[PDB]
Amino acid sequence: KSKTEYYNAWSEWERNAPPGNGEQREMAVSRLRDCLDRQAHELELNNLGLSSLPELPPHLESLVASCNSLTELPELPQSLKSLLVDNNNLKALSDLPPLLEYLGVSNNQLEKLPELQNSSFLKIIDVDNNSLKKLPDLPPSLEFIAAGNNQLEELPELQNLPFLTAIYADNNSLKKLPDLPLSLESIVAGNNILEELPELQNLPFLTTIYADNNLLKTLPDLPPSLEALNVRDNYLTDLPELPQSLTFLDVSENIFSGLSELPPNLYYLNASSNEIRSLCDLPPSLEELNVSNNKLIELPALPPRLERLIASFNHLAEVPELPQNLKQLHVEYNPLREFPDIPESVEDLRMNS
Amino acid sequence: KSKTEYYNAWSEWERNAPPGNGEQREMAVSRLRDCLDRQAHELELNNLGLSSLPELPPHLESLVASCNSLTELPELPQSLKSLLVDNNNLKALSDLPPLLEYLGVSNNQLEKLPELQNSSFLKIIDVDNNSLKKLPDLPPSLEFIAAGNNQLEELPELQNLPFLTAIYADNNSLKKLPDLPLSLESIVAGNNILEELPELQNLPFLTTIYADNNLLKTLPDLPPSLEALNVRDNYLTDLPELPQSLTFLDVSENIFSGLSELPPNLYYLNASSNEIRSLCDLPPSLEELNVSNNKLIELPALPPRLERLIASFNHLAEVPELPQNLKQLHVEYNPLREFPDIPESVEDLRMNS
Amino acid sequence: KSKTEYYNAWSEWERNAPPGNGEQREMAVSRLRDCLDRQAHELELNNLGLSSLPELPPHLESLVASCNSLTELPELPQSLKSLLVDNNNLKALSDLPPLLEYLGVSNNQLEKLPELQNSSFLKIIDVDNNSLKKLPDLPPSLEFIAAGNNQLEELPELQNLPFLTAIYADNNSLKKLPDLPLSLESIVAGNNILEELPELQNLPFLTTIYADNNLLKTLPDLPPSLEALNVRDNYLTDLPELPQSLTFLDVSENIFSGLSELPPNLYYLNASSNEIRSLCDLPPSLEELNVSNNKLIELPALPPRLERLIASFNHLAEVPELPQNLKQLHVEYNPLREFPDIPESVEDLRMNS
Amino acid sequence: KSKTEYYNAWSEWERNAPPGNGEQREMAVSRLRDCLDRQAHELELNNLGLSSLPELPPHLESLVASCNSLTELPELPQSLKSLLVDNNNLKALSDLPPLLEYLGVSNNQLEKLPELQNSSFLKIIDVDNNSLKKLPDLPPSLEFIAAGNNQLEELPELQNLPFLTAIYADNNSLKKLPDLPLSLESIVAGNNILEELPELQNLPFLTTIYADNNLLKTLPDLPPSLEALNVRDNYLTDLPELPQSLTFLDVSENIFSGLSELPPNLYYLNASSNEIRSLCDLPPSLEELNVSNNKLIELPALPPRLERLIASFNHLAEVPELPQNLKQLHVEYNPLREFPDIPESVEDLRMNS
Ligand SMILES: [Ca+2]
Ligand SMILES: [Ca+2]
Ligand SMILES: [Ca+2]
Ligand SMILES: [Ca+2]
Ligand SMILES: [Ca+2]
Ligand SMILES: [Ca+2]
Ligand SMILES: [Ca+2]
Ligand SMILES: [Ca+2]
Ligand SMILES: [Ca+2]
Ligand SMILES: [Ca+2]
Ligand SMILES: [Ca+2]
Ligand SMILES: [Ca+2]
Ligand SMILES: [Ca+2]
Ligand SMILES: [Ca+2]
Ligand SMILES: [Ca+2]
Ligand SMILES: [Ca+2]
Ligand SMILES: [Ca+2]
Ligand SMILES: [Ca+2]
Ligand SMILES: [Ca+2]
Ligand SMILES: [Ca+2]
Repeated sequence: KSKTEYYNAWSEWERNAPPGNGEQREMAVSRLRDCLDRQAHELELNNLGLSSLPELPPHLESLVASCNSLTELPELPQSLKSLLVDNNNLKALSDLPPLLEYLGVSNNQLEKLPELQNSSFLKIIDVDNNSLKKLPDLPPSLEFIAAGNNQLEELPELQNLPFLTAIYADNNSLKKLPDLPLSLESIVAGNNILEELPELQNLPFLTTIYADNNLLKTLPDLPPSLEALNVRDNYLTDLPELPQSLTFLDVSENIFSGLSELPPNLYYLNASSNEIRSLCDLPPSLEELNVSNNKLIELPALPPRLERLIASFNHLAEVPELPQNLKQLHVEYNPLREFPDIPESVEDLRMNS
Repeated sequence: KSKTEYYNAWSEWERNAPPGNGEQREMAVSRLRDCLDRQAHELELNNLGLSSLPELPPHLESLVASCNSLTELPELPQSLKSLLVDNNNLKALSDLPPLLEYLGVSNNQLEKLPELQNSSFLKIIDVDNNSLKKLPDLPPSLEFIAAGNNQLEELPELQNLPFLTAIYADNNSLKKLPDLPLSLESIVAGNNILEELPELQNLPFLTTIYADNNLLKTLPDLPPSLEALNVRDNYLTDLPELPQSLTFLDVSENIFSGLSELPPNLYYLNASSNEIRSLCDLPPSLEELNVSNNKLIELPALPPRLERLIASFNHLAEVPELPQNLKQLHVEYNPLREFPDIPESVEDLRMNS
Repeated sequence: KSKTEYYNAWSEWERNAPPGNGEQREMAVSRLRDCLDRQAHELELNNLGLSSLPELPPHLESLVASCNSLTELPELPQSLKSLLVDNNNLKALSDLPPLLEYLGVSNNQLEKLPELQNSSFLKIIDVDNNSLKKLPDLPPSLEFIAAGNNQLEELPELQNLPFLTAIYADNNSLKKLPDLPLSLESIVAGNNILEELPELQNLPFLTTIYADNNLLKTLPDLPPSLEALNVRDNYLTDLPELPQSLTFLDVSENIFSGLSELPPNLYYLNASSNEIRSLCDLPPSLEELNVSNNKLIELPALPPRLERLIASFNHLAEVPELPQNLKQLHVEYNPLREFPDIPESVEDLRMNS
Repeated sequence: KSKTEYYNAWSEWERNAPPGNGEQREMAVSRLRDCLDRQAHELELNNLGLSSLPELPPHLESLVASCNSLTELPELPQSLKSLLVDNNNLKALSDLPPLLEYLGVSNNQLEKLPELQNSSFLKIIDVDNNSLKKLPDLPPSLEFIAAGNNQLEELPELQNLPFLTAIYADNNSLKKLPDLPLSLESIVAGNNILEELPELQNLPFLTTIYADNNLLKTLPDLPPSLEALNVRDNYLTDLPELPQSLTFLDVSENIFSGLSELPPNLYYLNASSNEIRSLCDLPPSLEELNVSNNKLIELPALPPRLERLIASFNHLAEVPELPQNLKQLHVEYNPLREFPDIPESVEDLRMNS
């Protein structure tokens, strides 16, 4: 097609803008034209309220039409490497362009996804916030898949994905997670109905695990290099040995009656809303301690690195001597006989006896 | 009717309890019987999930059937002095029992009220939270009427009610309030669309005025003995001379660029969310000062009686020396160069630089 | 003393009002005089910012000096039956007037209480919010004692108090509660460090138990006529058989993986923040169901009496058909495939997918 | 220096790690060594709790030592182009390295900054959240300066900064802003004490203006291509003609009695907490309308593009027909005679009558 044909196709599309629907087709056409004229790789029509897209520039490699009202996508060029149409009303996707590297279709109404396993270059799949009941098998090229906030009852096999480093499958109805790929560096699967996590100890690169809001009673042996573990709101009474690489630990809303050990390099500990009666010594690396809403009548010595202390809703008669770099002290609702001396560093303070 | 007839009428009513509707007719019948047997003045069937009431004990003087699913009321005895059926699904009321002194029908679906002006003993009318578009003229005996949260566009004439001491007509669509009765001690008419308040200065007994959330640009001369004035969220830039009897003042969410004067006996001042750049000296009587969300770069000397200081969301570099009985200090979000010394009395503290 | 001596003593006291401390001694003197002149039983000097009280009218039976800055109390008349000086700075109390029936000294700085067991008429002791480390033994006349928010590590023996019907000892450091008196109708001891509750099954009149925020792992057999049980935030996985008299149940923040049974007349159930995976059928009497923040993928049929449904933060794909009298629906943060039909009765709605 | 000297200097520094202070000098040394060995341009020692840094690798171009407890910085290489030491305890900075392009020292305790005007390559200055009372004159190379949350009473001259495109000077005590540079694309100066904004109409590139929380009574003629205007919490009753480029408008907490006009391409309008009695027609481009807490008894037709409608705390009897792509409906606290039909698109709903 000649530019004129595109221009006219686009102007026609523009004229067809549903009156009053605030569709910014003029801007879109302008983007389309510029894209066509510049022979630009990417076309960005974000937040233009487009209820549809006209034919796309012929050699578009990247279609960014996020935040529109697209219920359908125009045919995608075989040159398309990146499709970012998150926040649209897409209920379906045509088979992916052979060169698709990035599939950004989060916040849509996708009921199902087209086959993905044959997408030799599909590295990122973001189908987060859709109505996916199932995910097609994933392409070996998959490095990242966000399929959170869907209605997935199962995830396709993942262990054989050589490059899958990040999985977001939170807010689904996963009862189990498939065995994880050795390459996995991160898995966010909170708010599912995971009875248990798959084996994790053999995941040397898994550094982030979010399995909060699940039905976990125990955690498997953790990834040896786990750095962030969020299992907030589960039924954990204990934690397996914690990788010393763990710097972020959220075991809030579990049923810990205490924390016997904390990783030596933990920066963040959120153990709020457990039944923590006592905290083991805190690692000097600890910067944020949230043990809010527990049954602590006493906090252990606060690490001098502690910047955020949230120990509100506990039975503290006293807050230990505050570290001099403490930025935040939320010890609200504690039978504090007196407020602790507040370091000048404290910027955020909340205390209530 | 004999007790047996009542018992049986009641047992029949009990048996007619919609299955599964959790109606506690058995308890109700038990109450009914006890009432009948004891010849008790009052029958209390609160929160029994009753979708209806059977015939009431013959000489019931007080019917308390609050929190049920009554869509209709059984015929009320001519001996009824008190009708408390708040929180029901009453869409209408039969003409009131001649001796009705208390009409408690708040939280119902009353579309209209039966004539009230001829209720020689109607002292309290609580039709709050209903679907009243209008209130019938009020009985001279009216001492209290709560008709708030209705769809009243007007209130009936009130100035001629010799004993009306309290009017709750907040949350209605009143554009104006009728002239108020000399007897009025309190008027709560916030959340209406009052363009102005009626003359108030000639209301020697009016001690409480709630005209918050209206369309007030100014307040009339206030009741000389006004004690509580809540005109929160209006378009006030100024206040008329404040009665020295004023102990409670809420002028929050108005457009005060400052407060030049405060009643000498003010206990509570909520001037939050105005554009207060400066506060006049605070009366030593002040116990609670809420000037949160203003444009104060400085607070005046805090009265030693001050117990609650909410000056958060201001431009305070410093919080003045805190009074020794200060219980609450919320100065969160102020460019505080430093937190003020916190009196040991402070139980509730919130500071954020 | 002659009135003049009192007047002058009072005027002298008035003149001694610390300048600027907002003490309303003039009003106090006015109250004092009126009390003296009227020979009134009660003297009410509430919220007058009084840092002290002058000699009290000679035959005062009731001293109400709540909300002042009293650090000391003037000698109390032997005729004093009621002492209400809550919200003051009292650190100590002289031995109680022999006729003291009501000891209202909540919100003070009482470090200790004078002997109470010999107060033949002491019926109500409110020493809530003080700095009591211990409570003196209680008088057999004690019907009500609120000693909550203190530093009590133990409560005096209570089982022998024939008329003790209400105990508020929440917010203390009670590890155990003494055996409860047969007369006990209510015990509020939340926010203590109760490892367990004392035997309760032999308390036929105990209808209210608040043992929230403690260290309860189990509850003893409950008072047979228990009506309200709040054991919010404890370590409960199970509940003993629930008295059918139970209408209020708060087992939120415990470790329930489910609720197998609910009292047949339960009006209120707060089981939020547990690990509830399933709810047993709800009693048709249920008006408020709060199972917010659980692991419910499904709610049981909602009782038609249900007025408040808080099932937010769960894994609900669907909210069951809403009862027609539902006033509140908070099902925010649930993977709801769709919002349920909202009954016209719903006044308070919050949904978030 | 030889690597060994650096290694040893670093190991010595490491050994000097204050015991128990959680300083991760080992990791730092590891980073230092790797940096030295790799001859890397950048050294990243973020969040290592370092109370000090040892001598830096000799040809470091970028020092990233954010989130540490640095109170002092080691001598910076003349090769340093980027200094990112935000979130430290730096009270002073030595004269900047001649090649400094990025000065990231936000969240420190800088009382003053070294001369900056002679930093020929200083493009980004981030001294946000410090204790700067004044900013040295800025270098002509300055493209971005964030000096927000300081104690600036004045900003240095800016109009002559040819490349200054972004100024963050919010949360200071600026009474006035210097004339703005033609190059300015964004100015965030909310929470100052700006009596007025400088002339803006001659700023063709100024697309973002945040002057919220100031003392603005009026806005100057706006930058012709202004896209985002946040003047939340000011004393605005009117707005100058709004650039049609305006897509983001926050005039919340001002004193608008209404909005007569809205930019045709406005996506976001936050006019909450004004005294808006009526809204002009909404541009079809409007995606978010927040007129919460106003005095609206009626909302205008909702643009079909509207995704977020926050009209809570108003006097709405009815919510206009909701657009089919509405994602959020917060109309809580409105005397709604009935809830509007909720489009299936609504994911976030809050209604309260
Ligand atoms: Ca045009
Ligand atoms: Ca969704
Ligand atoms: Ca270990
Ligand atoms: Ca707990
Ligand atoms: Ca708790
Ligand atoms: Ca029975
Ligand atoms: Ca209502
Ligand atoms: Ca005056
Ligand atoms: Ca303001
Ligand atoms: Ca503000
Ligand atoms: Ca006087
Ligand atoms: Ca206390
Ligand atoms: Ca049972
Ligand atoms: Ca849970
Ligand atoms: Ca949860
Ligand atoms: Ca090591
Ligand atoms: Ca700061
Ligand atoms: Ca115009
Ligand atoms: Ca307003
Ligand atoms: Ca309002």
